[PDB]
Amino acid sequence: DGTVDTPPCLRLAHRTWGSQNSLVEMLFLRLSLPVQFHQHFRCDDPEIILNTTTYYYSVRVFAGQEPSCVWVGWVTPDYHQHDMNFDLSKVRAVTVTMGDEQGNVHSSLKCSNCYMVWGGDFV
Amino acid sequence: GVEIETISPGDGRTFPKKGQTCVVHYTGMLQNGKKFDSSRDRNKPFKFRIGKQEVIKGFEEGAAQMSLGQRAKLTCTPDVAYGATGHPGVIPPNATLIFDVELLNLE
Amino acid sequence: LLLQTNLINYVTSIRPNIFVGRAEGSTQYGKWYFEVMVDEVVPFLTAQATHLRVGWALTEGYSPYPGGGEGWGGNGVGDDLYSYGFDGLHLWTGHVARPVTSPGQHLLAPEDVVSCCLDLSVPSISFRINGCPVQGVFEAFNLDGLFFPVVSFSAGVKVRFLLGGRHGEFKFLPPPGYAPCHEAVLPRERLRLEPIKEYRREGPRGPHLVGPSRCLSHTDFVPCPIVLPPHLERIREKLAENIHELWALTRIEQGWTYGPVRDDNKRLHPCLVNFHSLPEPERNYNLQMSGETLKTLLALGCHVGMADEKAEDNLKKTKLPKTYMMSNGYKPAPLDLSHVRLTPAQTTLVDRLAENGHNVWARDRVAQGWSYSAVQDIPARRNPRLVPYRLLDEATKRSNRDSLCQAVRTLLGYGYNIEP
Amino acid sequence: LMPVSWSRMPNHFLQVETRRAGERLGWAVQCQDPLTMMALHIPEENRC
Repeated sequence: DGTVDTPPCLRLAHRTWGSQNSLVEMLFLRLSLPVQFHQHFRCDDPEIILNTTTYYYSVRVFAGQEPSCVWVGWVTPDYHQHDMNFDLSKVRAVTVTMGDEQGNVHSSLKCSNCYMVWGGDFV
Repeated sequence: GVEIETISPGDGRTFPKKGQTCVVHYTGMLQNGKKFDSSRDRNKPFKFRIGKQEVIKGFEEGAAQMSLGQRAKLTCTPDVAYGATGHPGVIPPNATLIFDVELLNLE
Repeated sequence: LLLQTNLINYVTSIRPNIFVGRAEGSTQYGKWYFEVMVDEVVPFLTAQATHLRVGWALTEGYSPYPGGGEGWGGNGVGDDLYSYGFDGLHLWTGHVARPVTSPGQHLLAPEDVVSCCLDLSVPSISFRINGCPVQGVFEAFNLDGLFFPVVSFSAGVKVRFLLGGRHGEFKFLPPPGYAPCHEAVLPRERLRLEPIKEYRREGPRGPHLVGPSRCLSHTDFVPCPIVLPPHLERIREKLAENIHELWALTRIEQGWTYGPVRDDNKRLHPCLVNFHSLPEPERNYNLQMSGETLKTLLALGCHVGMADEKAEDNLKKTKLPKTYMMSNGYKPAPLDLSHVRLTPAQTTLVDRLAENGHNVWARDRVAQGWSYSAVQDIPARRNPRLVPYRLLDEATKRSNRDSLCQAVRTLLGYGYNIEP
Repeated sequence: LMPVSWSRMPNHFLQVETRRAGERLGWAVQCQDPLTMMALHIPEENRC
């Protein structure tokens, strides 16, 4: 649990980090309960809090952990990419266009499974 | 009001008039694709009368655009089917009704 | 909050043996097209509607397991990001329906024929139904692996394939630049159909359990392959003269005699007399190509020196036979080396020797923009031998191996020892 | 994320059947009898 200052949180550590056949790989860690948007979009102060529809979470990398190999974000349930040489190039993303029969394009929307950022982009 | 996005029409010459049977072999679907009703499994086609106000009206006036043998994925607004109360225990209020209907015969 | 429960159908998919990918060294073409017609389908055999989709899918990741799956299951083409498909009124990719605006649209009736565009230069896949185009493509996707066409079909559906003039018949004109897919078949494999990632196989003895299959790799189409020793240039003329002494008599038994014109049925060969009795590039066809096969001989670490040069002129050549006399009568004596026989370190090396010279040609050939088919396209510069060596068939692999064996077995018969 | 896990072998597979009908038509494939199975949802992650 967190204090009155720090909000509650949960961490994770590494027991066998030193010698005697340690194990270090890439590991893929996601949460357990999803969020889901509504069926149609729009198209401090207590008044704006009772009407706002946006939420916030955060992680904190640790001093001594290299932030060149961290990636945060969100993922869909349909996600089965398991490897060891992962980069942001290795992200499944497919964009689909749609328009009129005379070449008048209307919209081009992109599918994905994950939504990641490179953690090394800020150091 | 509703809209109708058809799948496969049939004769196209006939349309439901007053004083007629209307035998449908429909299924149902909530808006997330989570179905609740299907008359196809129990092998008994739904046989509702025209204009007698016994079916919900989104099914009723949406059936007016149908022809014989026509199969059409229609939809329904919340205001035309169980607006703020819902069917109690089955569907929540303020929810659309995506359907999948096709007419057998006899308009 | 609770576990819902419903019935659902079974489904499966199949593919033909066509695997078109893209890489840096790409021996293939890059844009393809295929048609599949539908002749028999029942919409309702059960309470759930039948499922029938046609499209393209990646190799290593499109793994439809039949029992259950993702979403609600009955997963086929379009249920993930490893496939893209169409069914009559919807584009399917990533288990989300994308509608169309198609003229005369409906789901696939009998006697309805589909056609699909496939491009790898620009990332683009689109469809054309009954000759009419549809309003959407697929782009920005990854390319880590080959591509194959598929049809994902539920129960009670009979469908037919069109591949090319050898097997199928096209009922619509291909678009400009799109080759018929029947020619992308590799020559070692006869074309067929199969299920994707089988584990149960039926058979005599009450089923069959197979493990994982072995697919062709993504960069498996890419081909891949100094100083001059002093006595090597001294033997560069002596080897190429005896090779030309064997080049004459080998073509003499097949028909080619001394003729300064170039033909096969007329059988006119310019070097059917001797090595010095050839024109200057035709002699250099034996000479100047030997500097390339010697610049790679030290690049493989093969230890060889000017050894046993005593009996090179003492142990004589083969006998000029009566049938070895050509139509001009010329018959040089090739220096046969039957006294030196096969050793397994050299026999394993001469496979790695003879593959390397052909394989380095395949890059330099396809550097000009050559592409692959199963038949010959001369004005399209397509050759049925535009693959790396282990991807070839063993008959053609036998052809360019013994041609280099006599270039080495006579030299190893000259005492120039082969070390691995 | 673990890489592998167990599952059940379904007791009946659907009857697929391929052939090649001449050098004009090409290859064909058909099936006739349907097979079905019950399903769960686990609605918070949407995998049956």
